Amino acid sequence: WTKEENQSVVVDFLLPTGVYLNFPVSRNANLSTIKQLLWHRAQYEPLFHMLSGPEAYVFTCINQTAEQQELEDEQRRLCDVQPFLPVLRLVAREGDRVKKLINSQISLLIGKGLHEFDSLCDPEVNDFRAKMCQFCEEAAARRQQLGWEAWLQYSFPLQLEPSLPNRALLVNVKFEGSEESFTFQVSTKDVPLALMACALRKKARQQPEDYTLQVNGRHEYLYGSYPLCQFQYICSCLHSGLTPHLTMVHSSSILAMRDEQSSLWSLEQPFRIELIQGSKVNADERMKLVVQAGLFHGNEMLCKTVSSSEVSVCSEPVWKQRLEFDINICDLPRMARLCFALYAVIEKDCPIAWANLMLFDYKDQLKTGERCLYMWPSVPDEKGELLNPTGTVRSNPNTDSAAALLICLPEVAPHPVYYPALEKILELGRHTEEEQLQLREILERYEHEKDLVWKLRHEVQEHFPEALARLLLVTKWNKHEDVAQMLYLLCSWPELPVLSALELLDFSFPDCHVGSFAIKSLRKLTDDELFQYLLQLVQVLKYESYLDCELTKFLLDRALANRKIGHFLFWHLRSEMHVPSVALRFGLILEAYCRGSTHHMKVLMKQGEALSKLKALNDFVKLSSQKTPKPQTKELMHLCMRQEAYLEALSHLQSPLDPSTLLAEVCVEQCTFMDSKMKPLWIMYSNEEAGSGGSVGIIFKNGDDLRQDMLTLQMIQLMDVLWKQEGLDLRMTPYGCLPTGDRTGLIEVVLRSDTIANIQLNKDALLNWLKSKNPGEALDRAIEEFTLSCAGYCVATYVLGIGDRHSDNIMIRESGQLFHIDFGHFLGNFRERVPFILTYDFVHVIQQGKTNNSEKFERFRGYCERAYTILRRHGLLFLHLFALMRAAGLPELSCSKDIQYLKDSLALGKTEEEALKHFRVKFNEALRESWKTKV
Amino acid sequence: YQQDQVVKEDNIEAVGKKLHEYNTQFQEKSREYDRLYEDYTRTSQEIQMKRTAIEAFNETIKIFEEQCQTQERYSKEYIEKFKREGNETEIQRIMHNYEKLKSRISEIVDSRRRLEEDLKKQAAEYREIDKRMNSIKPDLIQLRKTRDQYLMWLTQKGVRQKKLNEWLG
Ligand SMILES: CCn1c(-c2cnc(C)nc2)nc2c(N[C@H]3CCN(C(=O)C4CC4)C3)ncnc21
Repeated sequence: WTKEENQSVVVDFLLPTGVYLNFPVSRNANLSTIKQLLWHRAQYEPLFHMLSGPEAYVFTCINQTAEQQELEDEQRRLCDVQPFLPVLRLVAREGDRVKKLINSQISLLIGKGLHEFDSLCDPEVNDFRAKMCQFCEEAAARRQQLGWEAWLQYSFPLQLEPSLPNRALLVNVKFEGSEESFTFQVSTKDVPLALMACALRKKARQQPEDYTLQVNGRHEYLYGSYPLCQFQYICSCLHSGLTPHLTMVHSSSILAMRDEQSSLWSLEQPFRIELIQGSKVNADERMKLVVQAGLFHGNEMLCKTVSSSEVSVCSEPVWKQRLEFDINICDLPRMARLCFALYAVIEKDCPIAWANLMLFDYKDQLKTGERCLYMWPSVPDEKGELLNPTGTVRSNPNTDSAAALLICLPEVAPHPVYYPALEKILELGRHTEEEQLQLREILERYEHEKDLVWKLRHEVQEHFPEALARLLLVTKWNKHEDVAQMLYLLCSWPELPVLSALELLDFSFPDCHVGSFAIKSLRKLTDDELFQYLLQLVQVLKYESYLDCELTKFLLDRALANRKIGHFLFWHLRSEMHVPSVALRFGLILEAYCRGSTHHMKVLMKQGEALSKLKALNDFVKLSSQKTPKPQTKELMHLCMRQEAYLEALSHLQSPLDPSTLLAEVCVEQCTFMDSKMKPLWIMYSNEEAGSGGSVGIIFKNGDDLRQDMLTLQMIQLMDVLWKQEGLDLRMTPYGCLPTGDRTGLIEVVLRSDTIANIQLNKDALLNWLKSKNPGEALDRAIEEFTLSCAGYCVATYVLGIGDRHSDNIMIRESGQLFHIDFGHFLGNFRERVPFILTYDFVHVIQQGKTNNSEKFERFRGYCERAYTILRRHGLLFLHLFALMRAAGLPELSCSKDIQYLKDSLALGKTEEEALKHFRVKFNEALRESWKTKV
Repeated sequence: YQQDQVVKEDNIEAVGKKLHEYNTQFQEKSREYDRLYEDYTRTSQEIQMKRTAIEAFNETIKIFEEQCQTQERYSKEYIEKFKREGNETEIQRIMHNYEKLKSRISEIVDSRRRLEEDLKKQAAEYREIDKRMNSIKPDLIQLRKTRDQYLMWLTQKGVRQKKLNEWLG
């Protein structure tokens, strides 16, 4: 392959005169050098006199995703290009190079060739691409005209703490290009505009609003109407005690970064469908095949589930049956969902496969004629339903080998029929108490209650706006009169808070008008808060029916206004492109994004190729770990990284874990791999532009699935923000962790730390370790850092139900900060309630080595209690967020029972006083159990 | 005056002994299904990879067919133009260089052909993976229901959780 080999390769050259050359070149050779070697050989081949000079032509090749690629950048090495076959054609340089180059790079970047979208011959795909690519291109051009103030906000949005003493510690500042620097005094509560003016007084040769401050060694910029202490860097510097090094940068220099270009209700006949044939069915010949089918709107059925005759098992079963459902054509809601499941049964149960289908299409039209539904394999689960209505609408992309059900919807009229427009729905839709105390009682906390809420639906709108979701579920979606009345209320419904809107995005509310209302209430989000839920919102795309929806528009809108959100949107989508359920949908969004973000596209390109090399590097280390001992493998790992194609690819890129962090120069000697089942690579970095502790690491992990850990770290980060919003800083370490590919991700190395196993094993000892890292006066900071973190991670682990806690997956920083790692199991799994846990060794440190230190231990109890309390106040946020994560198909988060773990752990049913009394009893038995365990 | 009988044994230890057996059989079948589902996904990914590579072979050949079309059109002038002024070198060099191009296409057609054979073979694997999986789902599901009926019987009878846990171990 190209990724590893340093040898030469025989390359086919096609000259534009029809002449053909065939000679060997180095895999490391760049395209400029190959064109020189080509011109030297072509001399002695026919028709040379008719060629223009080498600079008149561009190499074309067939790239790894089956598309033609104009290789315009000729500083790339042949190994980096990865042509399918080593074949290079010379063509004319002129043409529209911009569109052709972007399309090429988009294909290589999303891991799916754009031609595959065309191949489908789908109007919905073609309209989506047409609409979204223009919208994104429009936002990118509009961005490009705006000022350096606006552009710095897009490119490098502010990293502030949630948020204050007015103390003063000194600051180092410099200008761009100069060796010398000027240290001076500054208070914690100064505004950055003031800080620049101070620095601008260099001698007195002899204006500050022409500049911004940059944290040197990274893309983080201090600006705007915020004090110095609200920023993360200065706050990080002040807490650690370090002197912040900033850099003044000119408004002209920021522009240098910026300037890179680019009727139906009449039809009362009953709904039916013509089952015809099955194809490529793979079953036991002894049994017989049945096709169960049902209509759905979200979860609940619209009518009874019809079935077929027992036709005998083969590859190509034939039915030719009419299936008549108990519902009219006009009674069908907008989002009516026909759901099939092929079974294998004894003549007189085995679900073989399933497939869902929207009756109306993306342009509102009720579908007619034959459809070939390529089915998905049914996987058995604990709650084994007959049909799978929560599964995806999209076809199985394996059309060559996957089974399929051929059906045919009947022609209902000579003219086709759409679902009626909003105004026609609103038209037929306009048309103290005993009942008031009942409704209050139902909503403040079933078939009788459903019919009551329905009659009192207007009083729900007026007096119980936050109970919209309940009112939606009680609506009878199988009768079009009821549907219109509910949608009429929805259009005049008052705007709800973010929390309620998060509930409305779930699979239980499939109607577009509800989805549109949910997004409407999420437009009030800030980028920081939106980032706190970006993972959940991405997963909800997997419940969408049509490609072009309001949630895709929303996410693209926010991704184009904010580069950080765009960055993590990209990776959230990219890391699931291997999954055929979502490959098409995610592929189209990534395409739309890239077209609105050609600048960030160049950064993501570099990252993708680092990840590509690391995959190959880890595969080599995996193989050599089996073949040889580690020390020799560590050396053979280094020699592979010394290769220029590897070294340049791994060097000088923005980190996928944090795009503001720069990964400049690899420290090959410091690089290694961890002893673990998947042999994760430990890669270390360093940049001379940075200051103290500017030596970042990353962990490339291939083989395991890191989505589970990311969710856990997201939720710990969320807790930390909730706690920091009530002035409780618990010194957490919610480190970076990002899935990037197929069982592939990065994890942020936490510097100056070791596992508690290692500290205890190497020469009672935990407290001695902290003494060495915090001598004398410093030791008191370490214990408070320990106690605050120990409280937060005790509460965090309890709430999330994170089991398998032990010495080698609990770590401690040299600052004193405790933190947990490797969150492979959670919500009780390994299931059963994980108790609250206090460790004797941790309680020993907390008490400053003493047997009894009541004053300290009481404070630690206070931290645990206050932490636990704050999370209860925000309990519904955790449920709503977890409820949407059921979309992601994580094994340990798949149903209501997994959600029920959080309800019980946070005691959301019980009152606050009742919950606190139970928490103390859990705390107390944890304290008692701590003594008995260690013995 | 009500009836339902899926439980075969009648004393608590005999039923709990059978709970352990059916649980152990269920986890073993679960493992066998999960093993096959990895093969299914891996094979599905590998087949997709091969189908993209076939398009890449097609698209390369397409480029070579375009080179032949150019060679035939473009050479037409010089072959005739240097027949008068007898440069039989030029003709012999050009036509051999064309024969050198044609010969390379046949290697690429062969390499495409070898891949199509693997995909046909691997498509037949995929179908046998799915065939094997579908003959395991009944056993798996029936073993899940039995395991649950036996647990229900023992719980109703009042058997303590510690006794249930040890059998499910
Ligand atoms: C917080 C990131 N993070 C992890 C980690 C690994 N996996 C998972 C799912 N999550 C987190 N682990 C560490 C870590 N480990 C020490 C002890 C063992 N070590 C080695 O084997 C290296 C030197 C050769 C180093 N150190 C720092 N951060 C870490």
